[PDB]
Amino acid sequence: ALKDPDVCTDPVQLTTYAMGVNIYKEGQDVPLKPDAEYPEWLFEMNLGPPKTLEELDPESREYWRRLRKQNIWRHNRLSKNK
Amino acid sequence: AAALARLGLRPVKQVRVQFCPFEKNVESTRTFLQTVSSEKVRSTNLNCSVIADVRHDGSEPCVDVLFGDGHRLIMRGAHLTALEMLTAFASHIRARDAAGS
Amino acid sequence: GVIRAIVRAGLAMPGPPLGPVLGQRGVSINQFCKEFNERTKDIKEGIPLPTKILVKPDRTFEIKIGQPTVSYFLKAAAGIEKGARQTGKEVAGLVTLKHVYEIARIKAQDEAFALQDVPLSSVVRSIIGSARSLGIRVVKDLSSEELAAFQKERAIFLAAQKEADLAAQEEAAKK
Amino acid sequence: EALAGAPLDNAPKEYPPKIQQLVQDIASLTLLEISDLNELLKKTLK
Amino acid sequence: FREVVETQEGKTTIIEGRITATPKESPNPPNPSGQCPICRWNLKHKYNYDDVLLLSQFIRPHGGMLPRKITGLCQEEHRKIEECVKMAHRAGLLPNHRPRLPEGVVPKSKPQLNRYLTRWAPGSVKPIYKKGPRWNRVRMPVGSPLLRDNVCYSRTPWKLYH
Amino acid sequence: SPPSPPQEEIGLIRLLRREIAAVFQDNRMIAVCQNVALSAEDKLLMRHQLRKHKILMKVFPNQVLKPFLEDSKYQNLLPLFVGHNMLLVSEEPKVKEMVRILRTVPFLPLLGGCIDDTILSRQGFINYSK
Amino acid sequence: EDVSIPEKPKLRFIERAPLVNLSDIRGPSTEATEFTEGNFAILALGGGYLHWGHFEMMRLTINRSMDPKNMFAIWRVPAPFKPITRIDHYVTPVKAGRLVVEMGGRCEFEEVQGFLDQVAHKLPFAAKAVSRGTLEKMRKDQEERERNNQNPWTFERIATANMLGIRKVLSPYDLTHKGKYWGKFYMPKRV
RNA sequence: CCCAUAGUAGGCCUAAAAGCAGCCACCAAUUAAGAAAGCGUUCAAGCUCAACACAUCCCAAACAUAUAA
Ligand code: FES
Repeated sequence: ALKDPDVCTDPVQLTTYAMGVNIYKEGQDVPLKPDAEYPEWLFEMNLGPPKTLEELDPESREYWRRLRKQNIWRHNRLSKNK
Repeated sequence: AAALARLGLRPVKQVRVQFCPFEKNVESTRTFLQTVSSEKVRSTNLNCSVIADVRHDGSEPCVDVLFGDGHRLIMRGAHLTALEMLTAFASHIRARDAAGS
Repeated sequence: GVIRAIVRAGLAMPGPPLGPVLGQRGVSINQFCKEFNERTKDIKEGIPLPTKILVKPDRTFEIKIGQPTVSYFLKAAAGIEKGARQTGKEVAGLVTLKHVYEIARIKAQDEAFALQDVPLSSVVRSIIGSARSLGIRVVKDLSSEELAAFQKERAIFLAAQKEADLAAQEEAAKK
Repeated sequence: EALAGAPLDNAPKEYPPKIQQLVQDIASLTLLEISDLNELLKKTLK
Repeated sequence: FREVVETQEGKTTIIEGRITATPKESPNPPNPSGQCPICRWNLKHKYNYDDVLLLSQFIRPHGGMLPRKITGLCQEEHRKIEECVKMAHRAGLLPNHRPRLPEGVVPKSKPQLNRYLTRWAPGSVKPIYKKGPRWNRVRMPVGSPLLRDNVCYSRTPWKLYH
Repeated sequence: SPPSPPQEEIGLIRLLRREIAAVFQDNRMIAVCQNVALSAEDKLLMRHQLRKHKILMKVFPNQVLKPFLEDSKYQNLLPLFVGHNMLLVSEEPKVKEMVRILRTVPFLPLLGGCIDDTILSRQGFINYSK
Repeated sequence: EDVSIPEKPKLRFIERAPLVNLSDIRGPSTEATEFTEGNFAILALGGGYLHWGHFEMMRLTINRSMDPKNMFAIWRVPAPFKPITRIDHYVTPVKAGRLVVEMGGRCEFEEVQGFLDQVAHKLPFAAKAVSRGTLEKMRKDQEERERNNQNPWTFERIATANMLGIRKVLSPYDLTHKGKYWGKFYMPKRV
């Protein structure tokens, strides 16, 4: 079975030094650079629940991808019988 | 692709599918190319190959097939449907396969 | 065919689960663990690494290594050792957006993204969806103080849930 | 307003109308005039 | 009309199609509004199984039916003509629209039972050994129900069961 | 039959048309190929090599492209598209890099390439590579 | 998502006997003809008594086939009250045009029709699964047939005027039924 | 008809649950492809679909086509 090493839990260290970010034994956790250096879009990423069709712009690729997923779901529900 | 894939290009040696894409009457030949170029149809005989060349001289699309014991078969796509070429082609190779073994 | 089974770095085992899989193919088993353990030597022993095996009909095998799963990155990035039992109702961990971006950076170097050939923005957009599955909430400006109280309560709550699980284990032994 | 048809590979090369018109004008111009023109063109390249 | 050919010469076979002129539709249909050929010519409900001149136009040289898309017939008329062609064949009205006989087959003479308005293929039908009582009598179908709407020039409607 | 009112264009249809209005703008050269029969694993490596050569392989329905070509200046592009089609785009003209990879797959034919805002046949495209 | 499932989605159990009349199954139903908080239902097209045995069959089938979260079912039939002496057993009379069972929730008629229609064929009387749109089309279609009927002679006109002394061979109830209902059996095609 | 790449084998549990004993989720890459609608697995895999592109012995005889009386 798969075994994972225990993660040391210090609040300051975890934020500054993520163990997961570093995968090699020789390397060390990657520190976080100032916020300004990081891309602005990172801060604009959506953290909320999946947007409904009304929220999404109608003429947008995501809107019709969401519409397509919903339509396939509708077929799934009908196909449940067989 | 499915139909031919069941048969397999065993007794064939090479194919030729010359067509001028600009010409309107090349639709049938290109559809024929898809079937023969199908991985399922081709994989059957890695040794066997296919030529699908492309030109812009205005020549009518032509399909020429190379075999071993069987004589070469040439089909002109301009006045042939893709299904008729495939079914007639499959019949020819089947007879050649019987002759070989 | 092709076999893609996640294997911990340097912990490849001839026995199950990957063991019997190789036996059916007929490819050498010991050779895999030998080459794999020697190829992931630098990587920490125990890192979830998706591995793809290119098996020819001749049974010749060419191993393929990828970047670790997103779960491992996010988990440690918060300090959490085990994800949440329930999603949306409890928060497993607290990671900044930076942490999601840092994982996206090193995670975009894998084979999957090369094929997916998407931009940097999409990379993060796909890791925020995994963190939610784990329960890990992302906050623009998390603070050490907030992190300390949140993690401490979760750890104690996880111990309480572990105690409930332990009680169920006793019932399972009874039945 | 519409792109011209691709020439056949066998067919001789076809040249845009503008290119053909320019060739005729160069011959009429004197070498001394051409020499003055040539000097300005070289500077633009570098 | 496209006739595929094949010529084996010089140890090679060439397959090519030949486009030939076809029979043009008669000019000025009486009712140009009609969607399909039958209504366009005021022929709806006005043709029977023995109108070979009308039915022959919608069948292949070997007696097979032509697709609806190619002919343009509406689904209702397509099924009517399809049944009429079946009865026309079974009655011997179309003796030149049969598959060509190759060299292998031998000319043979077998019982030629004259029949007409045959709804079912002779082989499939089974004898009516028990007719049954008068209130529940097993009848013998004659003609087709699809032609029940045909123009009737008599005070008695067609009997479809005998 | 009563003529039906014209069907409204789906938003996806507009999105596909909007994408086309950027392909030519973004990538100077767009190439058309027809053989999609190639296996997925070979296809994946083909795109991966294209990325190594800064080229992108994408497939779009001709249902929307065909009307656009009739309206766009490249009307002569329309005949090439038939059945299954795919597009290769690269802002920088990596013509030689593309051609040498296509040569490795005989059953995959390059119908034509629209480069430098000019419809060029495959035979002429080779000369351009040199 | 707007629809809300009650705390008890699956159909509740029906008592075999009450805790404590051939006309009952004859004619059009005057109650339970309209959907209540449910789009789909099983429409009774005939008149027959329902003993507990049927209730257990319908409840078992509907419950297992239906998904609790997706949809809910509400009983429209009361408990068996009529005494049948061979009391040997208790039954529930259902008149024609009555909705025996109703199905409402996050589902479509095609999804619902499958199990509802299957249960319907078991009922001792003719029944067909119906939906709001379907049932309204059924009633709207019936009204269209009456208005556009080309026959100048109708059962109601002949029966009400007693033309040909027809009332000698007809029941008094036929004046209200108008020939659509013959005993327990109901004839939909009749105008 | 066509064809179904993949994060990843989602988390949690499950000896085992890899779309698919269950639970919780049902987010996402691609122009597109349901954490999955079936079938199928010890679990996998495999196979389709939704997507992309394209009880002596039957019982009148008969009859379809001449203006309902
Ligand atoms: S549509 Fe008029 S007869 Fe076919």
